[PDB]
Amino acid sequence: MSVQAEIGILDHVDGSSEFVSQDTKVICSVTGPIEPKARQELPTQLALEIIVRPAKGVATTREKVLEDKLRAVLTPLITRHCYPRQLCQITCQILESGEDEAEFSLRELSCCINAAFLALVDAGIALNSMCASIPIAIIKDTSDIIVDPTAEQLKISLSVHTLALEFVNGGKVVKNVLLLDSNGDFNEDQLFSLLELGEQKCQELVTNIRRIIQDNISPRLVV
Amino acid sequence: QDRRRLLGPAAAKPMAFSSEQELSLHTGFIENCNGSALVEARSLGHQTSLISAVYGPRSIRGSFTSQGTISIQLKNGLLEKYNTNELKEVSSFLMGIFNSVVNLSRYPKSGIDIFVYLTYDKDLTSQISSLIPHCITSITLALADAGIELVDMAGAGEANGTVVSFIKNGEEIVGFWKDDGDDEDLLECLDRCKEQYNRYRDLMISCLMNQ
Amino acid sequence: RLEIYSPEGLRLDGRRWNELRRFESSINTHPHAADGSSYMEQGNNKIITLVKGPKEPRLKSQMDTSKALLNVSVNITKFSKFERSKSSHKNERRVLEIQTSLVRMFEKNVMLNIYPRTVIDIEIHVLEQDGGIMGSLINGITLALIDAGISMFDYISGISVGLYDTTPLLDTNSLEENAMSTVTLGVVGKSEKLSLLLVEDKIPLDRLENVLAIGIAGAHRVRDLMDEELRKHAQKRVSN
Amino acid sequence: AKDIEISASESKFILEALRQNYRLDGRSFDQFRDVEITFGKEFGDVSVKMGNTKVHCRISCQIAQPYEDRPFEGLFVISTEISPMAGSQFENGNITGEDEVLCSRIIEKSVRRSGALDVEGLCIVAGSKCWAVRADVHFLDCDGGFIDASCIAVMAGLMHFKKPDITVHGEQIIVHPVNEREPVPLGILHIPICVTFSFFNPQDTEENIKGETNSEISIIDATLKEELLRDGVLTVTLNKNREVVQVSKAGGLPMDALTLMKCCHEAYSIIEKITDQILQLLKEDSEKRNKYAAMLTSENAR
Amino acid sequence: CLPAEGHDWKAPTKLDDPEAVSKDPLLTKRKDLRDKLICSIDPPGCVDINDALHAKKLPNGNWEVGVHIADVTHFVKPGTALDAEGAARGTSVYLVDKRIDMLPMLLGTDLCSLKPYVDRFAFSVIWELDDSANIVNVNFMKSVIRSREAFSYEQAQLRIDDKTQNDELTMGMRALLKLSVKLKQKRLEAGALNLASPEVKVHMDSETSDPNEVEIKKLLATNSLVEEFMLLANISVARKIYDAFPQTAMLRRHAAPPSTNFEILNEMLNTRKNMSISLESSKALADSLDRCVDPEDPYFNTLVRIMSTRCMMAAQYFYSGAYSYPDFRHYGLAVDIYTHFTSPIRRYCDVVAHRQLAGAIGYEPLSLTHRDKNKMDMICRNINRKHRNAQFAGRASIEYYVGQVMRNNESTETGYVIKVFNNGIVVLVPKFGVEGLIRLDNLTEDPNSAAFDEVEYKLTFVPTNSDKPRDVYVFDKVEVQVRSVMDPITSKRKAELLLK
Repeated sequence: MSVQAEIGILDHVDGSSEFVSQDTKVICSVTGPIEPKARQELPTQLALEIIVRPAKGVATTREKVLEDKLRAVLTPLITRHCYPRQLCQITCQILESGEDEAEFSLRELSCCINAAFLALVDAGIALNSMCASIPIAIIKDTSDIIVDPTAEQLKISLSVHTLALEFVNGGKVVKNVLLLDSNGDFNEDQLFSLLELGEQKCQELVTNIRRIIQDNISPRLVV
Repeated sequence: QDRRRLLGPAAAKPMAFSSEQELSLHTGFIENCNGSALVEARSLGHQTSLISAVYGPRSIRGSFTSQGTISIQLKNGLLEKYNTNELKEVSSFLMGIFNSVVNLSRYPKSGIDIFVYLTYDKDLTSQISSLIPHCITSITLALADAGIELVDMAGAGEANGTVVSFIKNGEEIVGFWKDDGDDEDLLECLDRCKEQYNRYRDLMISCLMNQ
Repeated sequence: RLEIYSPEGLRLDGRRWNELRRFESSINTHPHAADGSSYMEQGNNKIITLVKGPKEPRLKSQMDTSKALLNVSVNITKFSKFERSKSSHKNERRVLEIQTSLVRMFEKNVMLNIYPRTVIDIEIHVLEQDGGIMGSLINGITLALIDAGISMFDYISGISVGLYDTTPLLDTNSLEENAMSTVTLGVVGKSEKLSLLLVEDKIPLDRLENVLAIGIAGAHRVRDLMDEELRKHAQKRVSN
Repeated sequence: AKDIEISASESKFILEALRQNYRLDGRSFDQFRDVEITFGKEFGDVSVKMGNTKVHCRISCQIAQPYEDRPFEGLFVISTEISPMAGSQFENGNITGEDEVLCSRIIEKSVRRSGALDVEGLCIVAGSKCWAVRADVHFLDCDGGFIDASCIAVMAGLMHFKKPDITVHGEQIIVHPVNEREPVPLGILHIPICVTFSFFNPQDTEENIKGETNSEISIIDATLKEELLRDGVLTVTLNKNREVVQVSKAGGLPMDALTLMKCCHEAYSIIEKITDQILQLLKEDSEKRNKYAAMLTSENAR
Repeated sequence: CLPAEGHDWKAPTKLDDPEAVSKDPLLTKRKDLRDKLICSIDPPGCVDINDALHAKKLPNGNWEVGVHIADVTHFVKPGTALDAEGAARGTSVYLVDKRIDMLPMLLGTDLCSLKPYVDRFAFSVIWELDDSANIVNVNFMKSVIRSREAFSYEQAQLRIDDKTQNDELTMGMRALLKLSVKLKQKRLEAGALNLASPEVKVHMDSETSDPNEVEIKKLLATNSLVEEFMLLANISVARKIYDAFPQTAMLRRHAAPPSTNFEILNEMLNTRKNMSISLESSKALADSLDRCVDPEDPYFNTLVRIMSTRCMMAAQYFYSGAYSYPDFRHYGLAVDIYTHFTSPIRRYCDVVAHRQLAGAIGYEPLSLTHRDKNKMDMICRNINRKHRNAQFAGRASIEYYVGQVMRNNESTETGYVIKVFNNGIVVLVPKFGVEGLIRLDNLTEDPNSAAFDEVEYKLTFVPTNSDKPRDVYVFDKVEVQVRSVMDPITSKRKAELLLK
């Protein structure tokens, strides 16, 4: 396989999703809009308090760096002014990484971002645009780009890159780039190659997630 | 490791091992702080630099308090190693001096956050006794720069591991410390430290006079 | 290593198979700054309890219209073992576990209903343990609360049984604890209804009745000392 | 943390449903929900679902220093840290943590104190090197059933789990990859499975305590609303050999020894059933992992 | 790296078949031979087919024998995962009812097995013998064969006793039995004791990797028939590889007895019965063991023969990187150059030697592994060790099971005392081949009636269920049983080897 996504699986929470990308498997919940804690009351804004918890061992400093990365992306995805003075806690539990957690975060991160989008779709919280994120590596053997890499391919990386882009006017016009985190050595001609490919490979992923939400929503909402 | 901070490999262990002074003052040199001071002391023995920063008056509302309070953090140097408890003692010492010197009645619901950074102490040749003049010089400057009320400038000498702090031109004592000095030093030390206090008094006044 | 029992009915303390340990107690060990207090000896388990309060807390969140808030703090110092405790224990699961057990249990024994907008703090300081300590802590609480004038339904009395296959040995020490499976039990009042049964070890289910039945007798035996101790004290302070 | 506010009418209603001898789920008081065990695509990933209650366990091992008191054993540490995917009354690791401790402690009392995982054999080098086995139990959905589900998640997790084949020479441990040589499964001494009896009073405490009547509603395998609403609990844990591994009873409704032991006896039938279910599910997933391993057997007849 | 066909595979008829010349392109160098009748000469109820053999007559008055060894070199290549696995195990270990395969089950017992009625690849060593049994020439090639019937030793034996099947397989087998007794006489002539006898064979290391038995028994003159043809095929190979490369050639030997074991063995025979054996030469051993006979005990020859083979040094696989040609001695096979290739299925060494032989004739290139010292030497050491442990283990496995059966029948059987200690005796039970220590302690009424003379090798104790003293001599008959007796350190019984 490639990717699979389901929504609605969890029943006690306002919205939820299960994102699986090959070996990598992230299950997500959005809870809220709910009653703010006083330290997480913000005046005009919805608050975000994101938690990433790894499968193996217990969450550390790493997951805060991930939280920041997630929080960056999610702040213009969720309509902040939609709820003033309410909190939303997004709790992302990793059921399998299937890689090495300290070393590579490429698949882990991309998966969380997508499960967060879906969960928020199920939740009903306003979403301006479609977001997905794809993982891109470069392997040293050919000294070239391999899109959507497996666990083996990640080991033999010299460098690794995630991109996330905001999708409007048919979910197919790139509005903006909400992330481009390019770690390891790159020079510019690769990097604009990673955008280019990146564009088209994202838009496929957007098609697939788009399709999934319609099919799963449609027997629920009927007329 | 830990959930609040990265501590690397945990079965890993440290490496095993193999007026006579000039105080020159500075203030108002870094910003995000209501006032700051810098004290560097050079002596034959050891050279040292101490940074201080004072934050607030801050409001501490949701409770009414009789008067304000002072809270002292000492932070372990990056080239000096001390037990946490000693830093507590010295924090406690300095608080009780400052309690007596800072006037606290113009400020209801107040907490003041004082930070003492004991950054560099280096020997070319206890130890914690010796840097007490320098801590007291630093912090006073900082309270003055910020606009925090004070009875008199606070300042002290160190004669023979004995520290005596005075205010009012040597007339009143606001604290006394003796730790591993010799029995019956009292007259030598008080005479010797008065000299020291009068000497650093005016230095602080002249730092405050360039602004 | 070592005998735990013999057909001749001895131990290496020299107790009998339904004999109790040394039970010594005295009440009012802090009668100048604690509302009730009691000292509990069972063996060498040396337990002091203080009850401080009933008092209102000065935090609104700890105020409760429907009943008092109850706090039980189990403090275990660094000299309860034979050696110096290297570890922090006042921030350990084992101790929070005892806390969560004593509080939920005494919360129903004590009437907190008749003390609304109150907080009670039970403060339990261990000075030594030599095992049989989990039943000994219950007993010290029970004498503290009755001294403090804090109403109750009954006395809970803690007692331990170690089963040496089919041979149940009432009361325990360090050897007994570390060399077989121990049961710990509590009964409330002279009832057969058990408040607390705690088992950390494989006890067979087929023999489950044999260890509890001797323990519910064994419990009654502890409870009459508690009354005797208390009425000898109450008679003293009503003569004067 | 923020808790669920139910009505007085709810409280009345659920008691009356027990009194008149039904349940909300259409269950019996003695009926346990079907647990389904979904073994991963990796060793020691187990998804454990009982109806809506969804829990996971992932097992990890690492090379670790023994402790000072007994350096001839290894380490079992149970994280039953909980994040809000079941409510908001559990948040941010520990924030109250009463339930964390109790579930963690009972699972330790079951697997390490009594034995249900070998610990002697966790020493690679005594007093130097050992395995540390970490069970991280993460609930994703809860509908009561908390201890029961967590336990099954710990033991299926451990049984499916496997650890690097190691060779020692001196104190140097050559750690061998899990494609290089086949990883070794853990030692299992017993199968603890819990059954949590949630006790509800039809009277009030005062009439209960010096009464002797038994008319107490005994139910297992509570719902979320039931978990909150229970006046008392007995958590009893047995293995499939007629021995009680651990008992946690400490607060709630008192009970005669006969009634407690009744409970134990009921649970003893129910745990063979779960144990059985677990056995045959493990087998059929194992058959698919064994499908060419059967071909390449080195234990063959002469 | 195990081939996907391997449960349905048949080998080609043509070497101009499409698929065939894409699978193996080295195939043009692999001779078609499948049209000449071959038959296999194997164990009754064989555990696998390791070999096939034929003999045919040329009208020009030569007899041509081909040793058709299983080919593992088309399916496994060096440095593969399968190879690496195969190297790790190093031997195939036979036990009492477990066989512990060196290669997977279907690779070893189906594919590389030379099944009847199925076309299969082999490496042919084909060599011509004159009637007086001297090698006229010898060919090394790769091949394609079929075997048409796989015979058991018994069937092969009965086909020798028929005279009215006068097909190639019958005539073949009769001439093979005729040639074989000459070839064996050459080895004895040069200087060797019998090793072909069943009794000797079981207490020594295997030449083909043959299983050690449940109960040791006379085996057939057909078992003896196939030993010699393999021996000389191994010898033909030895010389070739030495030519191919002389410093990294894979080799095997055993060596002469040390002085002290031999000196002490003789000393016991000397004092006991004034019989003596020699350490001059392996010829002088053969002559001296021949001359040591008694009809007082009729197993006397057999027994000294066994003892001599234990004191003789165990087989060591090695390389010619650190030994010179005069150092390749054998002290019972009477050769100065040797290898083992018999069955690359069972034994790793045989696969090393195989690849070197395939590279010798240019079928492959010589691989780097087999043409430098140190890559050869590390492996030689490992596999050498693995074979000893295996052989010891196969004997240990027999021993404890014969302890079961001896106890189950509740039998008492004729053994011979081989060693006599001051508080025990070692008894050799040679109707099953097992050896065990009888602890005197468990077989005495009092430890202080044990009278031992060390210069004469003779024990005396007073038994339990006698009231009189019983002498036990070294090298004499004793009636030994396995029987339950009470434990001294437990409160129960255990079955111990004991005398009446």
